[PDB]
Amino acid sequence: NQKFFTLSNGNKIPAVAVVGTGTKWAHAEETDATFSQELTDIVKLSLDTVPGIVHIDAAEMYKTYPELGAALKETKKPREEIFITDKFSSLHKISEDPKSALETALNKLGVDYVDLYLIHSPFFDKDLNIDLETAWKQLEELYKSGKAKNIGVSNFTVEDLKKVLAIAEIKPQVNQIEFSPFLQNQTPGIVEFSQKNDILLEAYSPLGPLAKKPTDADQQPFYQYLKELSEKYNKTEAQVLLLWVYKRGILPVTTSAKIERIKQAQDIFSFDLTEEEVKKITDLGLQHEPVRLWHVDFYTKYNSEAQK
Repeated sequence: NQKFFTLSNGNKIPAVAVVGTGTKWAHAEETDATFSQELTDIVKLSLDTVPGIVHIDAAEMYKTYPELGAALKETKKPREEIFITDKFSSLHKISEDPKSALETALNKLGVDYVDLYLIHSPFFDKDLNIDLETAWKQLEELYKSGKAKNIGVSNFTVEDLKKVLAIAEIKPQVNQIEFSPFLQNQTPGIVEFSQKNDILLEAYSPLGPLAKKPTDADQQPFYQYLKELSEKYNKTEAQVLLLWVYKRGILPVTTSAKIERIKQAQDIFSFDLTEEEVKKITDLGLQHEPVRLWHVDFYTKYNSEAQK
């Protein structure tokens, strides 16, 4: 049975996002230009077949609205069984401001609102004629007008959150960060700070440790224990890790090309980790050095604090 997080505003969000539109298969030189049928297909198949409320992770920056649009139009999934996260591209300017970006997203997506709208990065493009304060106020209006049912940020440091909390009429509900066993603090003290201020974390690329397991794999305690738990529960290693993210009070955001893994992702609440299994994953993960796949140029300097 599906599990949800309760945001600070009372709204429910599916506790795993199993469908992402960040990753494309397009057979061309300029992949930025080419529609990916194989992406609309995997998304539409997800929507059609994945049980319960299906949480999609989109962003302006992915430039895959048409693909997601095509699948949304063609799906027999009704709109209220889809949870659509979308992200204003603040790092690489595509639209002037959040309101223009969301307007353009709704047009292309064929929907009237998104269920969550995030400011994608605190490092505002120098070409944007808006700063974070103004950016947030726009999201506050989109929220009020119901075009964004929930609002938050992504890749924000404690500092970035304070700037926003300092001017916030509507408290940001979500901070989407890179989080996994091998990067347990994207930026110094973010997890503890976010959870103490009732800001829900999502974890992007939580499956990093399983991206390409090391050569000396089942010598490494992290990988031995993870394997151990996969057999105990008769689940995939991925499912264990996704569930661990959840058990940490964080909403894991994952994607696959393979409908099996997506369905497995949705089905992580077919099982449960004990307190000590979670602590041990946490612990054995923390012995690993930081593995950061995202906002690398900005946050590499924070690596010394990521695996505390």
